[PDB]
Amino acid sequence: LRNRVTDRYFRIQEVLKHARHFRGRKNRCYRLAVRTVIRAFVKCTKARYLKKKNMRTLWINRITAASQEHGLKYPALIGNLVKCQVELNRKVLADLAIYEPKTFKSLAALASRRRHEGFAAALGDGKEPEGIFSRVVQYH
Amino acid sequence: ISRKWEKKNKIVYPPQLPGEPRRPAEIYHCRRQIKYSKDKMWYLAKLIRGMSIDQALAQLEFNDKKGAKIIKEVLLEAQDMAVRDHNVEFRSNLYIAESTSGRGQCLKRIRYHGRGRFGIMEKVYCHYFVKLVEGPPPPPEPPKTAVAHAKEYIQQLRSRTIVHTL
Amino acid sequence: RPRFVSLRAKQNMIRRLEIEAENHYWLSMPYMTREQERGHAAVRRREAFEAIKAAATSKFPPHRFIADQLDHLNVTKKWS
Amino acid sequence: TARGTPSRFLASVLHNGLGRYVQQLQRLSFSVSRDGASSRGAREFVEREVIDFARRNPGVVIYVNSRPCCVPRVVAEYLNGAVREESIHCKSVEEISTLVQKLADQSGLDVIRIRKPFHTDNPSIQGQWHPFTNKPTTFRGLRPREVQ
Amino acid sequence: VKKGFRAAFRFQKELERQRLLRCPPPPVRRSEKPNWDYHAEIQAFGHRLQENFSLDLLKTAFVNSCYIKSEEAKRQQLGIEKEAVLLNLKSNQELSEQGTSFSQTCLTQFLEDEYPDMPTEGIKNLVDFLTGEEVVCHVARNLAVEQLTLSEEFPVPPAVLQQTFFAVIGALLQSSGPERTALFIRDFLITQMTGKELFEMWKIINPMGLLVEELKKRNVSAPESRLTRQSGGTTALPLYFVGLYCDKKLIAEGPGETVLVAEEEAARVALRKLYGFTENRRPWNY
Amino acid sequence: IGIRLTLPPPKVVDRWNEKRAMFGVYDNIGILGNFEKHPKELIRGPIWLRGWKGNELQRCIRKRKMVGSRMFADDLHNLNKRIRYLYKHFNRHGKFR
Amino acid sequence: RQWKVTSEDLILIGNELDLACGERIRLEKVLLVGADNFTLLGKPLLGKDLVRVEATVIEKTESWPRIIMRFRKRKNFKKKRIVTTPQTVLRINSIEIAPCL
RNA sequence: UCUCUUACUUUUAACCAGUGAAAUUGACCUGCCCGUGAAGAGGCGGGCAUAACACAGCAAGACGAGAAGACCCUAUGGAGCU
RNA sequence: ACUGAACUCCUCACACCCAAUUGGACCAAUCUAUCACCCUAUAGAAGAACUAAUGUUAGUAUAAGUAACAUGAAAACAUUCU
RNA sequence: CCGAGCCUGGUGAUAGCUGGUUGUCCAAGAUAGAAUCUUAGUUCAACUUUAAAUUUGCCCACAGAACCCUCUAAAUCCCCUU
RNA sequence: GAAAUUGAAACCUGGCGCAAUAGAUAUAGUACCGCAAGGGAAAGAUGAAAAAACCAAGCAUAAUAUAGCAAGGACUAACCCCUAUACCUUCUGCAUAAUGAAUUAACUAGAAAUAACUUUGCAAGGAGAGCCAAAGCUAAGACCCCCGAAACCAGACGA
Ligand SMILES: [Mg+2]
Ligand SMILES: [Mg+2]
Ligand SMILES: [Mg+2]
Ligand SMILES: [Mg+2]
Ligand SMILES: [Mg+2]
Ligand SMILES: [Mg+2]
Ligand SMILES: [Mg+2]
Ligand SMILES: [Mg+2]
Ligand SMILES: [Mg+2]
Ligand SMILES: [Mg+2]
Ligand SMILES: [Mg+2]
Ligand SMILES: [Mg+2]
Ligand SMILES: [Mg+2]
Ligand SMILES: [Mg+2]
Ligand SMILES: [Mg+2]
Ligand SMILES: [Mg+2]
Ligand SMILES: [Mg+2]
Ligand SMILES: [Mg+2]
Ligand SMILES: [Mg+2]
Ligand SMILES: [Mg+2]
Ligand SMILES: [Mg+2]
Ligand SMILES: [Mg+2]
Ligand SMILES: [Mg+2]
Ligand SMILES: [Mg+2]
Ligand SMILES: [Mg+2]
Ligand SMILES: [Mg+2]
Ligand SMILES: [Mg+2]
Ligand SMILES: [Mg+2]
Ligand SMILES: [Mg+2]
Ligand SMILES: [Mg+2]
Ligand SMILES: [Mg+2]
Ligand SMILES: [Mg+2]
Repeated sequence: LRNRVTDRYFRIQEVLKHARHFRGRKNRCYRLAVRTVIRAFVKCTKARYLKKKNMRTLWINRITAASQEHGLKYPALIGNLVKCQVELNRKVLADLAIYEPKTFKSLAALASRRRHEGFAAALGDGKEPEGIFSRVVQYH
Repeated sequence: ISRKWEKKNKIVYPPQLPGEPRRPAEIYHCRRQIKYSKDKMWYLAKLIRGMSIDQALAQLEFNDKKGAKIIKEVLLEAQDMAVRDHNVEFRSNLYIAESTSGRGQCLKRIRYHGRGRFGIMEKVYCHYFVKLVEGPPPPPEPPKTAVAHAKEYIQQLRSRTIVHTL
Repeated sequence: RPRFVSLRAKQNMIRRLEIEAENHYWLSMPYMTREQERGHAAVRRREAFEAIKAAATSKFPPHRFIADQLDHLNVTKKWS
Repeated sequence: TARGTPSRFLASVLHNGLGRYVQQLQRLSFSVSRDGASSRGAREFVEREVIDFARRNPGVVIYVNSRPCCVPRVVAEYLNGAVREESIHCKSVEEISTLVQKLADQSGLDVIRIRKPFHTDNPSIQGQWHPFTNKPTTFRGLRPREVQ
Repeated sequence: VKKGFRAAFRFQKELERQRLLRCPPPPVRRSEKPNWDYHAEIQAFGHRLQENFSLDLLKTAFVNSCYIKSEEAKRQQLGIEKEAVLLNLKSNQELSEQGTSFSQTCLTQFLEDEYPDMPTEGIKNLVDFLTGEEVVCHVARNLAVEQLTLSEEFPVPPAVLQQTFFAVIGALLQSSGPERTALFIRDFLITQMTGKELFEMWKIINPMGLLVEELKKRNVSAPESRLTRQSGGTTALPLYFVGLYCDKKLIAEGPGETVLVAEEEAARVALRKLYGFTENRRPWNY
Repeated sequence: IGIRLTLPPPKVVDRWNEKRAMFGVYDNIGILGNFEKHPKELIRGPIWLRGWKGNELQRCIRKRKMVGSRMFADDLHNLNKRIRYLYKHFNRHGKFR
Repeated sequence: RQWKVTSEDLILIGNELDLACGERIRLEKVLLVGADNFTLLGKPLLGKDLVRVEATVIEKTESWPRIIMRFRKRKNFKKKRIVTTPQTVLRINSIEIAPCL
């Protein structure tokens, strides 16, 4: 046996270290461990997409809850805030709902106010003055 | 083979200071190459795990298993050497701390089957290991009360945080 | 399993149809005729191909430097 | 993976940049061989770059050992008491200078998963939400379907 | 048996690590461990904190009385006491005393300026907290004071390390003057206050008593406790909010699992508002 | 576990023994010695391999030709079979044809 | 990313900022500034004169190693990559408001 | 034999003590209904169900296990016979 | 109106998601030359890397403490009885 | 273990058939056919890969590409400009 | 698959051989198996003197608690929540069908040419006789697996 692997222990250990926390023979038997570890790593890579997605649905759920406290629906809040030219993302709005409820009520008030301005503009077809909060800051 | 259990009685601790609680005496003893299954031996080892020396000897005396008398012999030897060599005050003032069976070196034989075919029979051997500690047997862990459960549950509720937020 | 057309699907289709209808309109009015168009970009188009040809023709092995060969002696550079 | 690894929250050592910023790196030990190809880059580093680094970072004590070794190493110690051992084996001067600067920039906190990309001790100014926020009070504090 | 060296060597290293993990060695001071030069270290200590120190004074700050006693005893035992007669190293008493005094005065000054409404007792307790063994040792550990300190025993006992830290304050006082040392206190000791509730720092008993005394001091009516909000009264998990009213005006509202706990909480809320240790108080200016 | 629990005894190599010190001497016997001798003449080994190189099959044919008659019976039989097998392999088997 | 920040708050930025440690910077682009009793929110940004937020670089680190793994069954398709992302930690020093309304 | 099966004894059995195999086994933290997958699902979807552990029965499922088949086809694969 | 991807934008980075096949950049360990001297460097070599062949040898599991196996009775252990 | 015993040798028989074919990373990369005791295979072409040389490639506009059968469409070929 | 023809240099005690599944089958053609010819193993490890630590699988320490390819995202928190149809190989294409795997350790599978390409040397010549040459010639580097039949023949051994 002119050449034979002397470092096989370490090669096994590289895979096995990731398998320690598994249950059953997967944690210790290399043949089984390697297969589960490949799956673990693949899942880990694909989970990044889901993490981002799940955070956003969580934020929307929380925003919905907080809006509903003020009698406003989720689409109403987000839509009207955008129309007020305020650009607050869903993460921050959810944070505000939890931690700054007075600020959130203010934002809910603003959204509601803008919503009524929209309805008044829609009802008042033709030549009518623009809503006070409806008017938009122009950038050039 | 390894024979570490024997070497455990060879440990010498430095002399204790006057302002120190008295160290309980520990005795390590084993029987090697018992012609008996380790799996069968396990039940008897488990039986006497928390017991005092006298309780254990009583239970073993009235047990019908082969391994019972072997453990009784080992326990008696351990009790004797505890008083003689390890400076235990009273032979009664001992309890089983550790009681274990391990595999022994085994022999392969042939078992003839009812054709040309056969099977490989294995002559089982086991080791019995015991550790005795000087002192009364420690009281068994009391069953969890309703108040303990209640407290634990409140603790769980109080521990919880707003997750995935600022 | 039978599949059915929702209101959303109809709305999505009409949205795309509206875009392509406008596309038709903007393709309706060309700035130049075909005769006026002829050979206007010819000079630029030519020069662009000569650029491609030049790149193709310029393929040759890189220069080999004496410094590169001698710098391998530094593998045994040591302190005194 | 995260489930296979320890985690921590984002933290500083002693509120580092609150009052004044204090460089966390304290000591830096280099093991270099006089002869040996592994430490070639390391030698060149010690020749040109280490003096200037020492001048730039007076708070850090630099030790250079210069002993026989197959692999040259840098050992970084931090104020919190963390020790990091980094191999500079068969590295160019540029690579070593990069690594050393990284060690200077780093704190002593473990490079593990950080649970939240933000940390605050005062998250709320207006008061954290509870069920009774956004709920109106009633006269005499009467529960629903209460006579008195 | 496989020919080769590298694999065997690597495995020896693994077993070494396993042995170390299984049986950790007793803590050893950094001075004893290699790559140590005391002079370089103390200079670096000075430079790290962006401050000019007298080298001699800072050296004196680190040396302790217990160390001097141990060194003397060791010299007596070795038998070279007469042979190696040397001038005794200056003790730690003077610098520590000066440092502790200045620290206390400046902490009181800072706390009084920032929080005028606070009583004397409260400011005293907050200064005590900031000068306590806990926080001072924590700061001392993370500023490498423990590494540089000369002590009889390792690890350094909290009392000794606290003393050493105040010695450093004293050395800086003598070197850079009061105003620089004040900035140092602000940058290290004051910052420990951050993210902490008042009563976490200042332990109180019977907050309702404190509140009634404080309100009678300001010549207002004694507070009236009322149930503002209530949920799940009969359950094992009730929530109660109680409010304190002075002449039918809300001063504080406090939540609790029981009414009594809620009362205590409301009282603590009231005291926080009176003394100006609200969560939403103006942050410290640095 | 197939790893040794002790370090192997350390290898001492005398880099300046006579064999290593005088290695390569007379390699230029021809060009510096009026071409009286070829460097190939300095090669010490089997009769059939002196200053010649070839693949396994070529080597076997050469061995059979040159020292075949002096070979042991069992060794000769093995060489015959080896040639026979290598013939079939090199002529009839492979990727490129 | 939008960061809800306060005084003495730490934030982790997933890039190198090309700033030396200890360097104080002003964060421009403030959307909303809130107190206990009032909030000012811009369209979409508040003016420079109105609000000033200051932070300092305290730490520049690599992230913990992130595994990228690709596997397709029965195709002999398996790839492994290890990535570490540069990171910066900012301490939000102060938020200040000037009377400009 | 059956209508139409019953009673008893022995063996086996089950329990206690001693000795102690074999086929088999990707890993299993190994449920039900309907659907999907040209049939066919413990594991996929929609519902439902669900503290956890022995011991004794059972043979509906795990295209249950071991060889040995029978059928059809193929090989410029064999062999016996004419 | 809103939700909704790895599409697109955003901060930073970029060789870093096809079967057979083909091209390229690295490289574990071993031996040799010369280094190096707590385990390495530049080269030259080669029995040079195994989650799979009802693979070979060895160890130990599962089924399983299962299937199965064994000593007529009393007694002074002289003996007698069935 | 006899439609032709067993052992050894020839023998590493032969097998267009079945099974297997061991570090890391990146890149390019898919379905016209012909012949064949041939359709389980091979050879040539087509497609694919690499390196090299040189100029056009693709997209295309006017013009242009059949009568007979009594009918016949979407289209296709060719093709400057772009 | 030739031959005529040409022409051959001579220093043994060495190894970029193996190191107990390797290298001989070999501790031995023994034990064992077969009537016979014939087939044919396995394994040992103290120290100068015996007149002297940790690591495979399997287990034990230490059984188990709704839920499901056994994980991943996570989380204050093991589980609860959300996401996720084992691996290899084969069939024109498909896997979820079929094939193979109890597990561990060790062993176990790409061998060479013409012609081209790359890098040197010399250059109308190259090559240490032969051979090639209308820029070639010389040298080097770089491409061609493993296991499995039923059979056929020769010589023995068997009523
Ligand atoms: Mg028989
Ligand atoms: Mg039964
Ligand atoms: Mg039994
Ligand atoms: Mg078996
Ligand atoms: Mg079904
Ligand atoms: Mg289902
Ligand atoms: Mg059962
Ligand atoms: Mg199944
Ligand atoms: Mg035939
Ligand atoms: Mg034939
Ligand atoms: Mg989205
Ligand atoms: Mg992305
Ligand atoms: Mg994209
Ligand atoms: Mg990219
Ligand atoms: Mg090999
Ligand atoms: Mg293996
Ligand atoms: Mg195998
Ligand atoms: Mg059973
Ligand atoms: Mg039975
Ligand atoms: Mg074959
Ligand atoms: Mg590609
Ligand atoms: Mg033909
Ligand atoms: Mg055919
Ligand atoms: Mg075929
Ligand atoms: Mg054209
Ligand atoms: Mg052998
Ligand atoms: Mg052998
Ligand atoms: Mg183990
Ligand atoms: Mg689930
Ligand atoms: Mg199988
Ligand atoms: Mg006869
Ligand atoms: Mg006869």
